[PDB]
Amino acid sequence: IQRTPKIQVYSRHPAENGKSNFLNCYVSGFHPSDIEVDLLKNGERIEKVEHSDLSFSKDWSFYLLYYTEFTPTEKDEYACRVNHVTLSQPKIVKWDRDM
Amino acid sequence: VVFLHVTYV
Amino acid sequence: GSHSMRYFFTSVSRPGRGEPRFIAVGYVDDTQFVRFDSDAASQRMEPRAPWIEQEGPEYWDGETRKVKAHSQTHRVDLGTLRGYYNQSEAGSHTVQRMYGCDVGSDWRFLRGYHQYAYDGKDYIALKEDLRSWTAADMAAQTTKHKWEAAHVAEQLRAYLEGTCVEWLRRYLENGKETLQRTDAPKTHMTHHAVSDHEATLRCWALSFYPAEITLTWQRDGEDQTQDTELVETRPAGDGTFQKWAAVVVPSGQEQRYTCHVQHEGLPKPLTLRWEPSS
Ligand code: NA
Repeated sequence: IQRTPKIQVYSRHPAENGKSNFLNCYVSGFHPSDIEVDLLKNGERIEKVEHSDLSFSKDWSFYLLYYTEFTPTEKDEYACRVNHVTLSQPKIVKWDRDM
Repeated sequence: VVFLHVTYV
Repeated sequence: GSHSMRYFFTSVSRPGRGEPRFIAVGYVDDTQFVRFDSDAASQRMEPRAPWIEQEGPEYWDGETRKVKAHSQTHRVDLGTLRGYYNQSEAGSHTVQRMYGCDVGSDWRFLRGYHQYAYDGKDYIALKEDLRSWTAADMAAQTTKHKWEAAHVAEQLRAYLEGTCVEWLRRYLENGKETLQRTDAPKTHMTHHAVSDHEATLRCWALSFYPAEITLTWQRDGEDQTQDTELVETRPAGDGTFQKWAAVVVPSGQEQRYTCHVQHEGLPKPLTLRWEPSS
């Protein structure tokens, strides 16, 4: 009936401070398809975020990739914020370059 | 190419 | 190598106003090549890979007409299903449909499929014989009888074994520079001192295509599953995929552990070990 999203936040390339990259938030395993995904920089919503066209897996659960360009630094914090009907409050997953 | 004959359930 | 063509369709009803939200996507293997989005301005099937852009106006007109007919069928189905399940006209519901074909290394037909779901649950699916239907419940049984009467499985079998396969071979030929190129994983290992007497070793596989891959850890040449973490394969966003597998080990014992990578792009499996100087 209603499946909660699994979230991964990560960079397209291994991150190096000061080097141009792409921040990804991969949301998957959810049902129904309506979902709110925001990429955050220091807790503030990033404006230029694009996303993939909705598709789904064998078990019918949906998946989407949200992405934007970013340049990692020592001081900035990045994260992805997801809200879905299965969630009480928005779920925030911080970006860690080690994962 | 997509299928031509999708039918109602 | 072995290849597939698959189409995915999702319609979500909008009870407040207007027609359902409809999204269709086409794939060859793990590459998206076409899309249709009812919310997009063009109202046309759109290319998403450079090798499909060479198809002429007759191709795009035909794909647009068919995909719009899919959208209308799902709109009517959403109403039909609401009636079969005795549901109100106030809620949002979803229909999903996936179909496609697989070919082997010789590009000959291996298998076909056509599956339909209502509210994320199996509804009706074509069996592997391409002649009969699996109806999950009594509402789907009503559909199965209608489809048996309308020769639906015959028309699908003709498409899946013929048309689907013939166009897949054309796409594989036109997009050979990418569709037939394997991108072997670019691997490396990282070390993260996680607690007082332990460290996490993380084996990374990046920039690979197709998405299928196996990452496994061994300890002294035997499979290690305890204290391991494997993330689901994820898209890099440039058409390639990524995955990592980690193991928590006692510090000083890193050399007992080896990460093994298997992928279509690797003629021999890869083995990685943490070198103590790094
Ligand atoms: Na919520």
